[PDB]
Amino acid sequence: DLDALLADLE
Amino acid sequence: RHERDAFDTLFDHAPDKLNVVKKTLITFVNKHLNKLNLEVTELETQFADGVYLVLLMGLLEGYFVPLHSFFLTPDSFEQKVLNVSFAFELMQDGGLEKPKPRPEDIVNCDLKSTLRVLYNLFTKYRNVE
Repeated sequence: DLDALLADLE
Repeated sequence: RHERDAFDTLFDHAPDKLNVVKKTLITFVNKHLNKLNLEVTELETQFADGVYLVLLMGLLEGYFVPLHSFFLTPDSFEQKVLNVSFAFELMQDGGLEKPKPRPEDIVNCDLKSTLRVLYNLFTKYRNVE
């Protein structure tokens, strides 16, 4: 879930 | 069979974000804490006591939860693994279901496991104050 962790931490 | 999960990419592709990711979990807790107006800095060792945990439950509902009102004060490891197995107990009831790692893996000041569970929370509180 890497891409997601950052897609939300933006 | 090395079961691939979250730590996989996090450690195998982001040893740096893993660090900042813990800091984002420090923020969600800084919320339950910012209520009493305070500031957390070690999400990892924050479960190495389960103290800041029962505090979340209260600063969330908005009530006076002394640091020594829940289980006794953690003195050794087993006593810490307990304070976390306990938070896991009122949580399994209040939801959270079965955490992935183990009450130890959390108190273990380790990040890997502790992060899989903290994610679980950020998920349920991200929308709920």
